[PDB]
Amino acid sequence: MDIILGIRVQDSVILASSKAVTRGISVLKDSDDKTRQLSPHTLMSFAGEAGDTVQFAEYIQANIQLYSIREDYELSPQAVSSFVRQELAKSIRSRRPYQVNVLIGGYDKKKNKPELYQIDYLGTKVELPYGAHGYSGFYTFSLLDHHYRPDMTTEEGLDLLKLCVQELEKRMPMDFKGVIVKIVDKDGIRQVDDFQAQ
Amino acid sequence: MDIILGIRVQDSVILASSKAVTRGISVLKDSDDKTRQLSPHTLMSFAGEAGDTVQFAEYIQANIQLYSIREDYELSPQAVSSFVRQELAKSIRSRRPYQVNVLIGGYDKKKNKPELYQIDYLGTKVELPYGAHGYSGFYTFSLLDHHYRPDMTTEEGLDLLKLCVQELEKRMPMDFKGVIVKIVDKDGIRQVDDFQAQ
Amino acid sequence: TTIVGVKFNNGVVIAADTRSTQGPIVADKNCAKLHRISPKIWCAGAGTAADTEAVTQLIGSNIELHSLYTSREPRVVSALQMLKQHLFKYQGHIGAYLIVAGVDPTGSHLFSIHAHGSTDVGYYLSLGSGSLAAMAVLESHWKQDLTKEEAIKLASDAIQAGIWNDLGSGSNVDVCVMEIGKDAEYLRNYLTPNVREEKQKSYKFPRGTTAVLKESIVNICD
Amino acid sequence: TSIMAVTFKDGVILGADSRTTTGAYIANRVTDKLTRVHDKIWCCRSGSAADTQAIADIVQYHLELYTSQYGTPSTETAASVFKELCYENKDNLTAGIIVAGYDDKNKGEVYTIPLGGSVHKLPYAIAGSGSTFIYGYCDKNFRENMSKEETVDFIKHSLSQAIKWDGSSGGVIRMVVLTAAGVERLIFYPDEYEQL
Amino acid sequence: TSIMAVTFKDGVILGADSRTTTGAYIANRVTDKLTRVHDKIWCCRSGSAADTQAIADIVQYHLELYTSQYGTPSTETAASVFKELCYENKDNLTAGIIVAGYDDKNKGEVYTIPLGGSVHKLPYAIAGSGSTFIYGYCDKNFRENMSKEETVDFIKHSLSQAIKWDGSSGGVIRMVVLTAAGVERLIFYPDEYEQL
Amino acid sequence: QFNPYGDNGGTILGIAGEDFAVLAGDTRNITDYSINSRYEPKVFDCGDNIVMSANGFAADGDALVKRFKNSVKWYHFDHNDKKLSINSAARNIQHLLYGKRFFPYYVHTIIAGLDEDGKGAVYSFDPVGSYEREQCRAGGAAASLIMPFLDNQVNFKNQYEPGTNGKVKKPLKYLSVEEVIKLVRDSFTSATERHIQVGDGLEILIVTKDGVRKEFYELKRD
Amino acid sequence: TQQPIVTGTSVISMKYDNGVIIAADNLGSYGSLLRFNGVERLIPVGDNTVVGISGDISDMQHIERLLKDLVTENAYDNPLADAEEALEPSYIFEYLATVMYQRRSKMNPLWNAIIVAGVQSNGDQFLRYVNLLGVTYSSPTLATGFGAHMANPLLRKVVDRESDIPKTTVQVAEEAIVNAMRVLYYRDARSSRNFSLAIIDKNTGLTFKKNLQVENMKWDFAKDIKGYGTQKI
Amino acid sequence: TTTLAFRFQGGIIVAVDSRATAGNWVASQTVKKVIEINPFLLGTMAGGAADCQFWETWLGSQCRLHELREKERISVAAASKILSNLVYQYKGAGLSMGTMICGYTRKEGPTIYYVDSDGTRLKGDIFCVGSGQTFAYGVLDSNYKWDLSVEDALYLGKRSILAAAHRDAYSGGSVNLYHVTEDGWIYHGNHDVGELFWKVKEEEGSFNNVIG
Amino acid sequence: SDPSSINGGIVVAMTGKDCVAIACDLRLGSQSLGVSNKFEKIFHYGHVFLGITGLATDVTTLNEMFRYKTNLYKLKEERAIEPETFTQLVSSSLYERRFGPYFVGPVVAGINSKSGKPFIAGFDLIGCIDEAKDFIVSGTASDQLFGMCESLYEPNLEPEDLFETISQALLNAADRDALSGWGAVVYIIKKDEVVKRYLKMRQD
Amino acid sequence: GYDRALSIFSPDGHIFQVEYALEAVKRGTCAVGVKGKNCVVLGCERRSTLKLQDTRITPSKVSKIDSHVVLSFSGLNADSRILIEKARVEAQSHRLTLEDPVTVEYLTRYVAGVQQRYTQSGGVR
Repeated sequence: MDIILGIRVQDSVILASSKAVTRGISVLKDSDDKTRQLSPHTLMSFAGEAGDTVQFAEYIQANIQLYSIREDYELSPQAVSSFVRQELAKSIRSRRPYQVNVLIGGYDKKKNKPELYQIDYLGTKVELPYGAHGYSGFYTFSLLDHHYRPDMTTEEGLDLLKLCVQELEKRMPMDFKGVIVKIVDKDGIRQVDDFQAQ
Repeated sequence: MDIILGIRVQDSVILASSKAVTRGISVLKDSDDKTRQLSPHTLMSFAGEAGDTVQFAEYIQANIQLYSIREDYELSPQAVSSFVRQELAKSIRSRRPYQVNVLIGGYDKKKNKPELYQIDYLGTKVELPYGAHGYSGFYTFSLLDHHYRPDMTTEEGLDLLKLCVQELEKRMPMDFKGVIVKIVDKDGIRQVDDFQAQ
Repeated sequence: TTIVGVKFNNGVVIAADTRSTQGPIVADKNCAKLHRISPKIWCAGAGTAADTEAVTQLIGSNIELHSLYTSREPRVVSALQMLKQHLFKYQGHIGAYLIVAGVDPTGSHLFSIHAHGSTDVGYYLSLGSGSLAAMAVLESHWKQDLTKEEAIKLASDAIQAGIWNDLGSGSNVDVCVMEIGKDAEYLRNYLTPNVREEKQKSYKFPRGTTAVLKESIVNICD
Repeated sequence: TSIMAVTFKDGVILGADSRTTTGAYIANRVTDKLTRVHDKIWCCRSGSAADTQAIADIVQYHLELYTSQYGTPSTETAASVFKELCYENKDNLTAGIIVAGYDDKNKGEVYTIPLGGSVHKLPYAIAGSGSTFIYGYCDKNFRENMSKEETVDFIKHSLSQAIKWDGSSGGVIRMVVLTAAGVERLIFYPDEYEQL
Repeated sequence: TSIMAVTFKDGVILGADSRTTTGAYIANRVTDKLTRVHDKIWCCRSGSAADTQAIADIVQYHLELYTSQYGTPSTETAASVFKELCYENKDNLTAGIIVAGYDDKNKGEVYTIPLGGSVHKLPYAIAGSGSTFIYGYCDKNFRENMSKEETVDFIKHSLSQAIKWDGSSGGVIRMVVLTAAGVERLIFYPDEYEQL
Repeated sequence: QFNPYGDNGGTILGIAGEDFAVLAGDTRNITDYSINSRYEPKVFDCGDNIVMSANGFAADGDALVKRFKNSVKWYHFDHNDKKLSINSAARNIQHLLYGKRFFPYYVHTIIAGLDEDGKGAVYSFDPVGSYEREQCRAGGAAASLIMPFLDNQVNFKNQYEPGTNGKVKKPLKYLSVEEVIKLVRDSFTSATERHIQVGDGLEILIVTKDGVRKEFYELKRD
Repeated sequence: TQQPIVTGTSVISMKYDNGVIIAADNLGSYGSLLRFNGVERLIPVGDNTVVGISGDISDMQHIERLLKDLVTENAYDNPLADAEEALEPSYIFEYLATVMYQRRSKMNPLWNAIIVAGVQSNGDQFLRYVNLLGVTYSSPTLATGFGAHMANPLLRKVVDRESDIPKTTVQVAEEAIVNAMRVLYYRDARSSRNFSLAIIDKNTGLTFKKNLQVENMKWDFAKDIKGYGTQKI
Repeated sequence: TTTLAFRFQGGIIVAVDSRATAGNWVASQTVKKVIEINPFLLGTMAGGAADCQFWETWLGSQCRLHELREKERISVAAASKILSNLVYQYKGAGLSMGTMICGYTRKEGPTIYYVDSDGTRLKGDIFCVGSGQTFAYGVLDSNYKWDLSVEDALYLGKRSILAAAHRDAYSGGSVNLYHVTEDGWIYHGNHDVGELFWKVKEEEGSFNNVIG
Repeated sequence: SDPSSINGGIVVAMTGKDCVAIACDLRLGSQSLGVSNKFEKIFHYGHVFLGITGLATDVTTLNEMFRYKTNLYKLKEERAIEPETFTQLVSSSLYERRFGPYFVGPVVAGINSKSGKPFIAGFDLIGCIDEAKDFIVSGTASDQLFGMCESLYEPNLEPEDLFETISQALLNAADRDALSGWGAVVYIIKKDEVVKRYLKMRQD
Repeated sequence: GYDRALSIFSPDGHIFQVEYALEAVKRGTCAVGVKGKNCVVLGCERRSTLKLQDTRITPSKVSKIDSHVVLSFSGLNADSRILIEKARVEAQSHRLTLEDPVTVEYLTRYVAGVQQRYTQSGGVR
C-alpha cells in the first residue's frame, strides 16, 4: 500500500504521506499529496482503493466545511474524527464500502493539545502518539516504540520521521517516491517543503 | 521480477542485473549479484523462482567448467547457449521445471565478436543486440529501439544502459536497489564497480 | 440438546435437559430450555438458541394480543399456525426446531415444528442432538393412556437417556406438566443428577498476589 | 413416500404410507399424508413437507373462500389452485401433489401435479419415491370401474410393494374413500399388508 | 437396459431388451445383451458397454482355460471370476452383471454382481435402469419351479413393463433358455409384447 | 471423499515433580456427539519407566504407542539390554513422528518418567515431531482450558509476593506428589464441567524410582 | 478411496455374566432400495467367536474370505488347532484391526464397522470394535451406525459399567438386545424386520439363531392421528 | 517468531524469541530456537517447529560427519549449503523454514547465511527472520553501526527481539542471546520478556505508549 | 476473514458477596500487528456495566448505541436502567440485526439498585442470553477463560478476594492467547462504590 | 547382470587379479614426480615401439583434473581415462557443494576409493 504515517509530539501532529501513485507496471505520478484539510486546524491523510480514496476525503472535507460555515465555529479534532468514524462504520455495511484508511491529525485550540487519530475502513478508531496504515506500521511501530518521547519538539518529531522514512526506503519492496510532510499545530497546517533532504 | 538487461555493442556485451532480493514485505539483500561466469569469456545473468534461480546457474556453471577441463578448450558463446537452451527445454516438460530466465553474454574469441543470447524458462532462445527479462523489457526495448546503434563503443553502451536504469528507477513500482554491471569482451569479464553514479 | 413431549390420559408434558453449548464448550450448565408461549402453552426448542427464543417470544406476544382481542384462551393450533407460517417465510434461516405442547378449551395438544415450516402431531416426540437417545426410550416404554405420573417418568427418563448418552446434552431435567383442568406446572430442575463434586483444593489467592499499576474510584452518580 | 389416488365405480380413493424420514432416520412413522382441502377434495403430498403443507393450507384457504362466494368447488378447480401455486413458484418449491375429489356431477376425479407445476387428469395416479417400484404392478392390475372392495385391494397391494422396496416408505397404509355416501378413513397395519 | 435371469423347474432363462442409448439417441435398437461365457453359462450386462464387454471377454478366456485343465466349470465358479474382476477393479468399472448357468448336478442357478462387486445367489434377478419399475410386479408374480412356458411368460411380461416405462429400454426381447436339453434362443418383437 | 482422520476426543495431562512425574488422561472415547466407551485406557506404561499418551486420532495414537513400545523392545535387543533414558525416548519419538511428515499421526503426544539424575521429566510432542522438555503440559480437547491453570498453579505465573508491590515473584517451590494429584483431579473435574468430550473416568500413572503406579477416579458421565 | 454401494445397517452387542450377545439384521441396502433380504452379517469363526459387520457388503464378503483363510491357515502344521492353539477372539480381532488400519493408511479402506464378540479360552468375555479408519475401542455394550445412537442408550441401562456384567443374565441381556432391534426397526429407514442373533457363552458355547423377527410392535395408536396440525378428520 | 543475526566489529550477535504457536494458541513460551551445531556454529529457527528442529539437528550430524571425514571443522558456507541443498530436494513438498547459519572459521571469519525452504541461500551481515522480522529490522536497522561494542551489540540484538515480542502477536516469551568470536559462541542468557520489558522501559524511557 | 479474530480481546465477569467484577484486556491489533495498548472494552451506563469483545468497530458502535438508548430511557422512565432490563435491551438490539449481526460478545455486570442483588449475563452475537450466576467469559481467549474460571472460582468471595480471582483468571488466560493481553483493567463493583484497577502483565 | 567375483582370495591370501593389475603397471611407461620447496614436477617417458605419431593430437600423459591439480599414471591407457573422467567430475561436484576446490589428498582419496571398489565388486576387473 501507500505510506501513511503520523506522529504526535509536544505541541503538534506531523503527517507524512508517500508521493507515488502506481497502477500496474507504472508509477503514474510522484508528487501526489494524499491529504485534505478538513478545517484550519485538522488534517486528514488517506490510503486505500484507487478511486474511493479521494472521493471519501473530499466528501468528508465538504461536510466539515459546511458545518464550519453553518456554525461559524471549528469542530474539535475529536468531534471530526467521530464523524469520520461513523461514516466509515456505515459504509462497511453498505452495498459497496469505502475502502479507505485515514489518519486525522488536529490541534485542539480549546485544549491546546495536538491529537492523532487512526481509523481504518471498518470504522475502527483509536487515538495514538504515533500511527500508520498499511505495511508501514510493521517497521515503524517498533522503531517509534524505541525512539519516541512524549515531550519531543516539532523539530525532534521531524528527525524521528526521517528515521522512519529511511527505514521504509531501506526495507520496503516498493518505491513510494518519498513523502510530503505537514505539521498541524496552534497556528494551522503548514507543509515542510524541504524533506527531500532534511 | 528482478531486472536483467543485456546489450551488445561493437566489441563487447554488457549485462546489468538488479541487486535487490526481496521476500514478501522485506528487502533481504541489496548487493545480490545475479550472475555466474560460465567460462573466461561467457557470462550468464538470471531471474525467476526463488531457489531454482541459483541452483540452475551453478549447475550450468559446473557443466561448462567440466567441459573446459576435459577438452582444455573454451566452448563458443553459441555452443554454451545451445547447451543451456536444451537444459531448459528438457526441464519445461519435467516433474518440476526450472523457473529461470537467463541472458548469456559472451565474447567469441574465434569470430572476435560479442554475442547476447536471451533464453526464457521454456527454452526459447534468440540472439539480440539488446534483451531483457521480466517487466523491464516493457520500458527498455523501445528505449533502445530508439537510442541503440550497432557501432557503439563500450563506453557508449554504458551510457545507454544508464539511460535504461534511470527509466526503470522512474517508472517501475519496485525498488530494485540499482544494478551490478559487467562487461564481457576479448579480455574476459570485468565488473564496473562505479555505476552507483557513472 | 434433548427435548421431549408426551401426551397422557388428561394432558401433556414436555421436558428438556439444561446444557447450553458453543461448539464443544459448555457455556451454561443450567439454562432453561422450556419457554412459555402463553400460560398454558409451553414450548421447548433446539437449534439456533437465539432463534428458538425469539420466535417463541414473538408468537407469544401476538398470542397474548390475539387472546385479549378475542376474549378467549389461546389455542395451541394458533401458536402452531403462527410459528409455522413465520418459519416458512424465512425458508429455514430461522433455525428454530420446536416441540409445542399445551391445553386449551379444545383439549390437550402435542406438536413439533421444523425450521423450514413443517409441523407434525403425535403422542410422544423428541428433538435435538439427544433426539435419538430419548426416542429409543420413548419407543420402549410409551403406551396409550398413561397417568400424569407415568408421563412425568417417561419424559424424565427420555431426557436422561440424552443427558448420559449425548454429548450435546447434560446437567438437569426441566419438566412442565399441562393438565386439561388445572394451571400448568413448571418444574424447574425437576432432576439434578450432575452435581460437581467438592473440589480438591481452594484457589483463593493471598491478597496482594496480583500486581497493580494504577487505581482509582469510578463515578456512578450523575 | 408412496402415495396414490384411484378412481372407481362409486368415486375415488386416496392412499399413502406413513413414513417421513430425514436421512435414514424416521422422524415420524405414523404421518398422515392424506390432506383435506375441502369436504370431498383431498390430496396426497410428496416432496418438501414444509412446502406441500404451505401449499395445502393456502389451497384450503382459497377453497373455503370460494365456497363462501360461489358454492362447492369442482375437483378441477381445486387442482387448478394447486397448479397455480406450484407453477408460478416452481423455482422455490419442491412439491409433487395428487388431487382427488368426488363431485356429484363428475363423480370421482384424479389430477396429478408433478414437480414442474403441470397438471394431468388420470384414471389413477401414483407418486412419491416408492412409486417407481410399482409402475409395472399398477399398470398390469388397474381396471376402470372397480368396486370399493377391489379398489381398496389394488391400493393395499400396490402400496405394500412400494413400502417393501422403498426405504423412504413404511409404517401403516392410510386410505380415504370419497363417494356420494360421504368420507371414510381406512388404516392398515404392517402385520396385515406385509403378508400379501 | 432391462435384464433378468429366472431359475425354474428345468434350469434357467435369461432375458433382455435390445436398446443401447448414448443420451436420448438410440445407438443400437437390436443389441444382443445375452452374452455367452461358456456353453451353458451366460450373463446379462448393464452399465458401461465397454466395461462389461471387456469383463465378459476376460471371463470367457478364463473359463475356456479352466475347461482345458479341469473340465466344465460350475456356475458358481463363473460368478466368482466375474466377481474377482468387478470387486478388485471397482474404482475403474461401472458394471452390473447377472450370471446364469445350467449345471447337471446343480441345475439352474442365478448370481447377481451389482456395482460394488459383491455376489448374490438368487432364485431370479433383475437389473438395469428399467428394472426399478418391475420390482413390484416380479415380486408378486414370481414362483419357484415354474415351467419353461410359465418362465418365458413371466420374463416376457416383466420386460414388456420395463420397456414400457423406461426410455433406456426397448426394441425386441431376447431370451436364452439353458437346460439339460441344450441352449435355445428366443426373440419377441414389439407388436407382440406391447399388447400384453 | 475419504477422510483418513477422525477425532476421538479425550484430554491428557502431565506434571513433573522433583523425583516423580505423572501422566493423566480421561478414559472417555468419543466420535462426534456419541460416546464409544466410558473406559478405554489412553495412557500406557511402555517399560523402562516411561509412560506415554498420544491423543487425537486414536487409531494414530495406538499405532504410535505400539510402534514405540516395540522400539524399546528392540533397543534392548540391539544394545545389550541397556535402559532407554527418557531423553533418548523423546528423540526416538521425534523420528517416529517425523517419519510420517507427509501423512502425519494426528496426535499430540506426551511422555513422562525420570531423567538420568532421577528428576521428574515431562516431554510433549507436536504431530510431526517437534518436542521440548517441560515442567507440565495439558494435551487433547481440554488443553486450552487446562494449560492456563497449570501455568498458574504449577509454575506460579502472574503470581507475586503479597506486599512487594508486584516486584517479587512468587518463589518456585516444588510440588509434592500429593499436591500434584490434587491439581490433576481439579483440572479434570473442571475440564469435565466445561468440555463435552471430557468425562467418565480419570486414570493417572505415577512414575518414581520404584516404577509405575496407577490411580483411578470417576468423573461425571453426562 | 471409494464409496459404499450395497450396505448393511446396525450391529449391536453387549456382554452378560457368562458371555456376549451380538445381533444384526438381514438386509442389504442399495441406497434407499431395500434390495437384498437374505444377508447374513454375523460371521462365526470357530466356536468361540462371532464377527458382526456393517457397511459395504462387497467388502464384508472379502472379510469373510479372509476369516475362512485364517481358520485354514491356523490349522496348518498345528496339532493343537482345536485345543490350546485354536483361534482366540482376540487374535481374530487384532488381525482385522491390523488390516483395517493398513487399508485406511493406503487411502483405500474396507468400508465397514466391525464388532468382534466372543469368549477367550480363560472364560473372559471379548467385545471390541474396529472401523474403516482403524479406530478401535471396547465397552460393555457396542453398536455401529444407528444402533450406536439408539441401541447403546437402551443397552447401557442394563449394563452401565463393568460391575453390571456379573449381575446380568442371558435372559435379561437377550431381551434387551431383542427390544433394541425392535426400536431400530421403528426409526431406522435402512433396517429390516428379519435378523440373526448369536450368543457366545463360556458354558453353553455358541448359539446362532437365524430368521428371528421383530414382534410385538405397537401401531394401533396410529389410527387416532390425522392431519399435521389443525385437520380434524 | 523473531530471529536476528548481525555482523559487526566484535563478531556476530544472534538473538531469538522463544514462542511457539498453533495459530492463535500460544503453544509454548520456552522453546529453543537456536541450535549449537558445534563450538563455532549456530543455527536459528523460524517457520515449522518440527521441520526446523528435525532438519537442523540432522544438519549437525552432517557437519560432524564432515569433521570425521576431512579431519577439519566444516565451513559456514558448506554447512549452510548442506541444509540449502537438502531443502531444495524437497521443494514443493511443503517444508517451511526460515533459517540462519552463523559461525566462525579462520578461513571465512564471522559469517552469516540466510537459508529458507524456498531454496534461497544468501550471505549477509544482517538478517531478521520470522513473523516478527520487520519489527526487529525497525529497531536494529536504526541503531546499527559496524563499530558497536560487544556490550552495545548484545543489547541492540536483545532490544530488537524485545521490540518484536511486543508488537508481534506471534512472537514473545523470552530472549536468548549469543555472541560469536573466533573462539566460538558464547551464550548470553535467557531473558524473560515478562521482566525484561518493564526493566528496559524504566531504564530506557522507551515503550512510551504502554502505561506503567 | 473471521470478524471475531481480527482485533482480539477478552472480557470476563464474576459475582461475589454483594459485589460483581468485570475485567478486560487492552489490546487492539490487526491480525499479528498490535496497534493499541489502550483499547478498553468496558463501558457503563449509570450503575450498569457492559464489556464488549469482538470486532472493534462494532464494540465502539454498540457502546454509542447503548449510551444513546439508556439516555433516552432515563429521560422517559426518570430512573437509571437496571442490569436485568439492560440485558433484555442488549438482546433485542442484537437480534434486531439477525441477518447482518454485529460481531461482538457482550457481557453485562451490575447490582440491582433496588434488590442489591449482583447480576451478570453474556450474549452470543445475535442476542441469545447466557445467564450464569458465577461467571461469564468472552473473546479470543474464551476457552482459556472458561478453564481458569471453572478452576479458580468459588461462591461468595469478598470484593478484595474476588479481585484476586478475576485478575488471575484474566491474566493467565490472556497469556495463552496471541490476540489477547497487552494490559488489563479490572472493575470491582459494590452497591455504593466502584474501584477501577489497571493490572501489570506481560507485554508480549 | 554379470556379477562374477573376479577378484577373490587365493590360499596364500592374495588377490591375483589385483596382483596382475600391478603387472600391467610395471609394463607401462615410467612416470616420476618430485616435490620442490615451492613446486612439484611430473615427468613421463615416451615409448618408441612405433614412431610416426602426430604429437599435437596424441593424448598426453599428464592430465589436469582441475586447474590446480594434475594426474599422471603408468599402466593401461584406456583404464586411466575412466579414472581421470571420474576425478574431473568429482572435482566439479566438490566445488559445487563445498564452494571450494578439492585438496590434493581429497582428490587422491577419491581416485583410490574408485580403484579399491573395483577390487571387490562383481563383474569387473
